[PDB]
Amino acid sequence: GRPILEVPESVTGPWKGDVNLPCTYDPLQGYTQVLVKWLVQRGSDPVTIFLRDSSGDHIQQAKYQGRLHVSHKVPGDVSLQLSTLEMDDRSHYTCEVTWQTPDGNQVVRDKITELRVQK
Amino acid sequence: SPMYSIITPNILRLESEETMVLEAHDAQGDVPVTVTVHDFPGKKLVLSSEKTVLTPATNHMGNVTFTIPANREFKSEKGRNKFVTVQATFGTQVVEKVVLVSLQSGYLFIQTDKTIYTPGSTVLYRIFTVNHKLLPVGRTVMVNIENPEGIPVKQDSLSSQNQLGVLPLSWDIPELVNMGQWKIRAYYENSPQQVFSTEFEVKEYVLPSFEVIVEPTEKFYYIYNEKGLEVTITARFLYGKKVEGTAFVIFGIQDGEQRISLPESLKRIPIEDGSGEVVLSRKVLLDGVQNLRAEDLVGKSLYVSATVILHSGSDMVQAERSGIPIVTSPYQIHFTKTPKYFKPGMPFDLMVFVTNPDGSPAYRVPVAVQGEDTVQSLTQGDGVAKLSINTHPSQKPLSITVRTKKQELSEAEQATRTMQALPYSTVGNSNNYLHLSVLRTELRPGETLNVNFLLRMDRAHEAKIRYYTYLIMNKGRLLKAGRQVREPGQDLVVLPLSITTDFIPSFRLVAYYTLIGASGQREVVADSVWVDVKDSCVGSLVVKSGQSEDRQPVPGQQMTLKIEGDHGARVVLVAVDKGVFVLNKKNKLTQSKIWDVVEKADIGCTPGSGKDYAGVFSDAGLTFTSSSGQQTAQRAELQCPQ
Amino acid sequence: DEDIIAEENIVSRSEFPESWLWNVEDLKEPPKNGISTKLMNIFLKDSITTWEILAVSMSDKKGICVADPFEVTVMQDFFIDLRLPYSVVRNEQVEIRAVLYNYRQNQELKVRVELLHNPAFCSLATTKRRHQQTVTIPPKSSLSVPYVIVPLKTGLQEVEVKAAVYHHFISDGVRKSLKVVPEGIRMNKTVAVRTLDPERLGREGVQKEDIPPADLSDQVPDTESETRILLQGTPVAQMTEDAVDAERLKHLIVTPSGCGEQNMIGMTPTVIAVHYLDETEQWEKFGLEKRQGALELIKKGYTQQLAFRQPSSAFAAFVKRAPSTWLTAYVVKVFSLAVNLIAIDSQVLCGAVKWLILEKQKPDGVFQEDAPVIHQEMIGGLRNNNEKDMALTAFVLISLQEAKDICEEQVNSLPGSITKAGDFLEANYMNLQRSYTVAIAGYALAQMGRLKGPLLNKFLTTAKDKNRWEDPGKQLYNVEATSYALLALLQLKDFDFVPPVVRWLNEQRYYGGGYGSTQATFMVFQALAQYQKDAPDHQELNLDVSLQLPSRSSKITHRIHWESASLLRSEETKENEGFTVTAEGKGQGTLSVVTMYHAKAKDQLTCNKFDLKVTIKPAPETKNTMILEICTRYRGDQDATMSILDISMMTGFAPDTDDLKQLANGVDRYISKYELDKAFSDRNTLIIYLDKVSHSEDDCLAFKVHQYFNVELIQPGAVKVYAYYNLEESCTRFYHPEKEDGKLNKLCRDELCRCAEENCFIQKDKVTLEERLDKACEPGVDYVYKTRLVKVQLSNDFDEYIMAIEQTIKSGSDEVQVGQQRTFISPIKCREALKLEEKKHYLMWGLSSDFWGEKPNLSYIIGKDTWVEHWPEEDECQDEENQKQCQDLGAFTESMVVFGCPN
Ligand SMILES: *[C@H]1O[C@H](CO)[C@@H](O[C@@H]2O[C@H](CO)[C@@H](O[C@@H]3O[C@H](CO)[C@@H](O[C@@H]4O[C@H](CO)[C@@H](O)[C@H](O)[C@@H]4O)[C@H](O)[C@@H]3O)[C@H](O)[C@H]2NC(C)=O)[C@H](O)[C@H]1NC(C)=O
Ligand SMILES: *[C@@H]1O[C@H](CO)[C@@H](O)[C@H](O)[C@H]1NC(C)=O
Ligand SMILES: [Ca+2]
Repeated sequence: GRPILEVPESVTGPWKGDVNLPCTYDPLQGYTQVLVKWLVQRGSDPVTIFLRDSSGDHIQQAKYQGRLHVSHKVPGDVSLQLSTLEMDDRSHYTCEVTWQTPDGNQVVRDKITELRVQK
Repeated sequence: SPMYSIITPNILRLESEETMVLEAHDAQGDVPVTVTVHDFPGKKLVLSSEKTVLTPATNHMGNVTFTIPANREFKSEKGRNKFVTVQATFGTQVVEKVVLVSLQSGYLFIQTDKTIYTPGSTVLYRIFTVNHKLLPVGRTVMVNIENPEGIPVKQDSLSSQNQLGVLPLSWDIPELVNMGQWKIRAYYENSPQQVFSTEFEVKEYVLPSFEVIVEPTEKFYYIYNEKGLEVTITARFLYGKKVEGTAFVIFGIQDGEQRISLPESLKRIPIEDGSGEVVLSRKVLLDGVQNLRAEDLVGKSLYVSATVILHSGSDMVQAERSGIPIVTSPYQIHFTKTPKYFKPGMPFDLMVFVTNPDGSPAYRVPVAVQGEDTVQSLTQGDGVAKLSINTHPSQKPLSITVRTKKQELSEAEQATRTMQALPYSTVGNSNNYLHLSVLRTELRPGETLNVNFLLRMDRAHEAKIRYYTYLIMNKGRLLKAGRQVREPGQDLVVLPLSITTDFIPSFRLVAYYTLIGASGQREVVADSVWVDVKDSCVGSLVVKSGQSEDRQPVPGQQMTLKIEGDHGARVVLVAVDKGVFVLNKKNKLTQSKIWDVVEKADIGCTPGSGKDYAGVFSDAGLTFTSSSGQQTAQRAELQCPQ
Repeated sequence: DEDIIAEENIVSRSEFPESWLWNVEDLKEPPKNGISTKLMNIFLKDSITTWEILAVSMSDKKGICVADPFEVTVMQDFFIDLRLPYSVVRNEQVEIRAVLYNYRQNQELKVRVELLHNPAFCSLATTKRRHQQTVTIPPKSSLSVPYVIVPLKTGLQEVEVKAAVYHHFISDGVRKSLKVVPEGIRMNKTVAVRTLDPERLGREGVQKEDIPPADLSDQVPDTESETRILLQGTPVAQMTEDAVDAERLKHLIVTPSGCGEQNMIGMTPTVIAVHYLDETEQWEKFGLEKRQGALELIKKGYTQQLAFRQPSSAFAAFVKRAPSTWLTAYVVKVFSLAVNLIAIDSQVLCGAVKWLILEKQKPDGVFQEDAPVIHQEMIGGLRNNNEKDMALTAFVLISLQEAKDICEEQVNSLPGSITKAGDFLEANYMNLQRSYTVAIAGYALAQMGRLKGPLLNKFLTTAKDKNRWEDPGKQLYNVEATSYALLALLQLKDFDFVPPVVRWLNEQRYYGGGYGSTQATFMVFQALAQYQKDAPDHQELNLDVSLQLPSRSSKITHRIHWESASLLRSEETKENEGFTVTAEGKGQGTLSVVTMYHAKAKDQLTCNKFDLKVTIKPAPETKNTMILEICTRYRGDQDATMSILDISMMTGFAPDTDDLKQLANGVDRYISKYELDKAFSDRNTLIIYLDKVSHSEDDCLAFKVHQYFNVELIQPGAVKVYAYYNLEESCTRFYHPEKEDGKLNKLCRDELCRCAEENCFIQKDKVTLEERLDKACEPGVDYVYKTRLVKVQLSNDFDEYIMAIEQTIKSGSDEVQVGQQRTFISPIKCREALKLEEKKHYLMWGLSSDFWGEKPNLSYIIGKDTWVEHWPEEDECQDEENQKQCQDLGAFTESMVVFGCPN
């Protein structure tokens, strides 16, 4: 049928260490991926923090630059690796993946995940 | 008789296409139609225009679309609610109706270049002009600049004609002035009571060199928590790298507008590597509310002010998080989304909306009708779960009570709420209904959507139901209307409604069939349903560092910006030193703060159904009418009533 | 110095927008995927920070749309962060922080920070001696360098500091700017609050206005004095009294039923209701669909009345009966108003009138009643027997003057039957004792443009208590005749005498209907209708305020209109002057006058909520260490909460390690584990945190400051308290040994000041002839005098040396005559070094930039650039000890006299 994202609800990871905010799927026959957004949700509105298109990765808030290497070698994986973790990283993160089908049109699945930071 | 129908919006705007659906039920032959719209009393015809021919190769359905022109004599009687007639001529037959008229050309939006300005600086501001379809359009706009006390020190009236509805302006703020919150008010020359604003602080300042961000672990305080409010300071130099410093935090309880300090809370923590933990305990809190009867803090918010200072002494900066809801449950349930009228014997689906204590959505959170364990349903991305129940064929007001059913939270921690729904008053106790159901998913454009058309009635007359006619509401006007067919033996049919940009942010569904029965009584059973859509730009827009992905630039350096957007659009840019926000981060521009207007500015008022068939249509912003006499009642009031 | 970059080869980071990149770019390139791309290339501003970028796009089909923020961060491994405030007051010593950062991941940095010299500021940097320190910033760190200065130049002034690093190539430099402001204090002194109102004692000769200069003789000189003007326009609108509610007139919808006279009885209250409900717009509340069910109930009456239309186009009870003079007109009346409402026939409405004029009139013009009707009670006030000839002439005539709009060239003698019938009224109006004939003929005369003088007086005065037109008896011929009085007052256009007549009828809230309601019902709703059409919408403003200052060239024609949704304006004068404000016709307007300025200070100034004292003294028993003492506390004696003491240290001074730890564990006080573990390498800034500080006592503390970097001069330090809950509520005291009370050496007279931290005069050995002859032909050598010192007025602050010019060797910018005296000032700290004495002669160089005050009273200043030299007296020249100098000094002169610097 169509794709759905295996993203867990709550992920915990330690202070000033790494973690894998998983976001995955299972590729279908023709469904060619064209946009992977990670949207951190600080306020009551969401914002773009990662982006992937025809020209690679593109981080859009400096408070991440160089902490956020999304996982690339595996098909059906868009996990958010994330190093030197801070306290102000506590938030609800989104994973949003866009596919093109053959029939020159498009579809988009997104799921949400809370990042909690332990001590 | 062949019934001739005539649906149009409850309120018709100025300088606006408002469509109007013509139907000739059970009819024979090509039937011409003139359409007419006189002003109200003292009939000068502001739109004779538009005519058509309702052939049998659509089953006698068509429409006509007109613009009410904001004329000179629609600028004569100012401040009382204007009016039009709509003379729907069906050849020899005429079917007119009276419709209310809001002026309301379209929306306006106002970009500041910042949020706070120092005396002697020029405020750069941009006014975007759009008709309620949010398209750009050319008009004339009175633009005021009002001072602290509410007094205007500059006016203008400009034309956005030939400017891509993007009206740039500037205002040199004088070197001497009243400080405080300034305003920029604007209105279309034709809607000077619909005034869009935007504020911006005038204040003396230099800019800081770092920010603070106070935030508790939890977006609320629970009162039986022995730990107390746990809080985290975090402070960072605007240029990315962390701080070593020393921080003064303190708490207090907000209560309406009255704010009470908690002097004994004032702790002085050092800041290591950006972060700095801190706690307002329980006992220290409760002892500062000598009202002393623990519960009394229910609904009273908390607030933290921090004051971080660096170890050099060079700079400091204050920061406060106002509104920590002191609560007995980390959830909150709202039937804002759920209709208030069921269908006896049929189901009644409950769009349960569910929130964390700061009026935001809560995701994957189980809900249950009380009296119904086992049955439960999870809240999806937006904060809506759908419940649904079989009602008994009697006309007894419903009395539903929905709880949160989280494991982890003791029953007294679960939030609950309860409501009352009423029976759709059938036409002369005939027990004939129509029920529209829609599955419960975050709707994106490009996807396609199933609308179940459920028919509940006595079988002696159900064979004479050859179609449900239906209509779509988005942004205040009719988007589309067609026919979803049904042949007998059935009860349910299903409309695969294609969902495009045109529906954002939300859309309603109003549908109805027509039947003659009992003996010679024209019957019209209808239903509605409001659907939320994924709020997003209609088009798209990004800015990125197109110049080789990554690297990290230096004072002076020339880089490059891919701007990626819509062909044949105009983009207007601004850059701002994050500093400015450390001061004021309010009244910036947000797509969603638009869609707020768009869906503050609805004409529709009910999440579905009505008290009867008339209710259905006029709650949902429509004006059904016919040559038989069955019609909605007058819409007196312009605003939705609350 | 060695291995570095010199100051001349360092460019400043200057650009410090708060907002920028304001811009329009159109995505004209062609769509790929349906998604267009423009590559903006862009220069970056020198601000080291993070830039948030926000785009918004506006598209033909795809409406508005807003993008997301996109952060771009601009960074350096090394840089300065110059911490200038917003403003700083003139000739008040201030402190500023210059913060340096070293972010090289594992690299110590030896640095040279320098302030650059600006004559807008007193500061240790002088043009021939830079202000510069050399310090070692550690890795991953910052380091505060203070700079203590004095703002001399009022206005907008500049501050530039720089740094280079050793054994590398890294450099950086900041050039912020801060606001310098008047010594005294901000004041708003009003000069006039006048009311612009032509006519109300603006007078027949329109309002003319003189407005005097401000007070201004306690003004702090060399400061601005803006004279402001505030023109407002104050309106008040409407005298429209409330409409009679809709929920009340429901019974007036009377279905017309019966004969010729029981149809118009029942036609009126439905007909009149429409014409009232059209022009109040009320249909809203009453009901909206209930109109179309009342149109046909007018047309029904109309066509049921078309049957009785007698052969001769007249009107009575039956067709058998003779025609009533009254019912013809009253039909002309009821139809004429309903010309709009439906299709009335042209032959009919201008047919009933042609019957009246040709048959029913006298020579003088009376419209007599040949047929006394059977239902008289309908006719209202006409039921009485007296003056029937007058009031019936007016009733039939009134209808003619409402049916003159349409019918103009059907009935030819209409400019005729109204002319005679008016003179009858106008002549015989003043014999009426009753209100009715005074209130109804008055309306008839009010429609001819003929009611003035004694006729109008009687009209306006027959109204008892200035509102109602009454009579003795049945109280329906008074709610009737008062609404002939309203309709005259609305064709008088007299909105003075109108509002009451209405207000009385809205207290008599008469909702028609019933027996004999007819007229009462008709004219009351035809009058309280016309009121709501014509009555002032918005009371009018059209002020053309003229201002004309002598200062400026041209007038200033401030147009004013209600419709201008501000009705607020301003004019900014720079120079205080006397200026005329004329004003012309209508409305009413505000005219404020204010001047901002500054005045002298009072002697209880501004360390408002913090008294602070600070001292420094030498060592204990046994290089040079001193006792820094801080005794402070807080006004409004309620023990202030938590606070900062911020200590800046003296150029190369350092607190002792031991002393500090005494104070840290001393309770009700705190110093952080960071500032202790810090190096002796750099402890030039230090914050003492405090828990409490009232002014019950003074919280006294002190500690020992080990000097480790020996140098001449040295900068003072500064302690500065504030409570954490306001960096405004603060107080900044200084300290330093030689000068005391930390203050820098400056020389101020009245207003402005001279940066006096430099050479007293050209310094020191051989003093050969060339060596002298040369140095007085440099750039700014404006004068050369041989002087006798004639008096030596020492003082504390500044010295005085009255020198008498014995001869001008080189004159210049100051035409001083020989024998004349000139005063020379010099700082007190130069006294012993100059060491002069009266009766003695000197040699004096000096520049033009050294004078003090305007001609003819030009004081000279001795500084760094003057040459002052002992000149031996005549007889004392012959001495084997003063031999050489005496010969050279009197060789020096001959060169300058005969030749003059041979440039
Ligand atoms: C009454 O007036 C209405 C306006 O309210 C008129 O509406 C007409 O409606 C249709 C459909 O909405 C519109 O477009 C045509 O329909 C085709 C559907 O097969 C469109 O093809 C494709 O649709 C896809 C759906 O997702 C889309 O992805 C794809 O891009 C493409 O659009 C195609 O666009 C057709 O042109 C008509 O244009 C529109 N009329 C007008 C004036 O534009 C309608 O005439 C009246 N209603 C009735 C039924 O009488
Ligand atoms: C008076 O001075 C204050 C500033 O000290 C200023 O804000 C205000 O605008 C002035 N008031 C008048 C009369 O204009
Ligand atoms: Ca939505």
